[PDB]
Amino acid sequence: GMLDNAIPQGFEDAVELRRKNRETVVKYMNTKGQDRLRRHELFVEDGCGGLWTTDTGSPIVIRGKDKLAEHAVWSLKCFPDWEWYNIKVFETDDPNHFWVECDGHGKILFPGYPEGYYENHFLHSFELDDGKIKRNREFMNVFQQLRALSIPVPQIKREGIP
Amino acid sequence: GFEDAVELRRKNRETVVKYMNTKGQDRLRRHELFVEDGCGGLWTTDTGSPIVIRGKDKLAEHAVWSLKCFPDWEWYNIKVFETDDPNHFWVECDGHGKILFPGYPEGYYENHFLHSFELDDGKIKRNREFMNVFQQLRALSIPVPQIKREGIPT
Repeated sequence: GMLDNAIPQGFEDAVELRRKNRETVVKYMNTKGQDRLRRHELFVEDGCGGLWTTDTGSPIVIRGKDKLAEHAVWSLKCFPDWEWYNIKVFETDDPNHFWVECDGHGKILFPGYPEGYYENHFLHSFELDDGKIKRNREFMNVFQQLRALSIPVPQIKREGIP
Repeated sequence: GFEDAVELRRKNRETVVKYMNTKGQDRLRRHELFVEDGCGGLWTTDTGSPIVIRGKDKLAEHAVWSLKCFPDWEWYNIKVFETDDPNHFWVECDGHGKILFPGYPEGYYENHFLHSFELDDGKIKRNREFMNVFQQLRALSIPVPQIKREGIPT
């Protein structure tokens, strides 16, 4: 609240590692367009990433820099103009773990589905090792993607909810 | 001073932990952790508009509905993240229990959650839940669409 205006933000441990790690997270979140083809360079060699909120229940994980590089090509194909916005970066008490809350939007071109426009809200988890990403996990609202793919959305009635 | 950040963060963390540990009939009093103007609800919904439960009164009344529809609900595998803001926390966890929604067969519901908490001097201003909506469809015996991601490298 208003009496907290002068309370210092951030953490006093591992400050150089925190700065380094944060710089990488920010760099990742700011990566758009053609720079997406080199985003894998922010990762450790056996780093991984992917989608943690899926239709199967299991994460869809892309493993290792080579596969991350290949995935960037698929990503630029299916989300050609994708951009994150309303980005908020959270440091945590772990200097190697960050969370990012944001929105993201762009054209969606998945083969077998009609072209759409895709809008979603995201939480991103980043785990790092000395300035490089070990793992990035995306969490989003799966019905926003169904919409953008023109897949009918199942509706849940919550009868009696206040 | 950082000592003020530290005490605030510690007090807030205790309230977040108390919330996450609240189960059974204590769910009826979980609203006591909030400011009067406190809010809660679900930010990953079928409409894309959050289900917002505003005010301590409405939070108390929602708890009754919650205990009816999710009678044995427990959070587990709870991972609490402090942030650079002493008043903001994230919690990653799992959650599970029976689901009893009118109009659907009784089911078993498991899901993976992110919780956002914003606090003021040890009291919760806002909780926001984020989860995998498909898991709730599965629990309610609603068929889940399969999204084909042709050519995805993994």
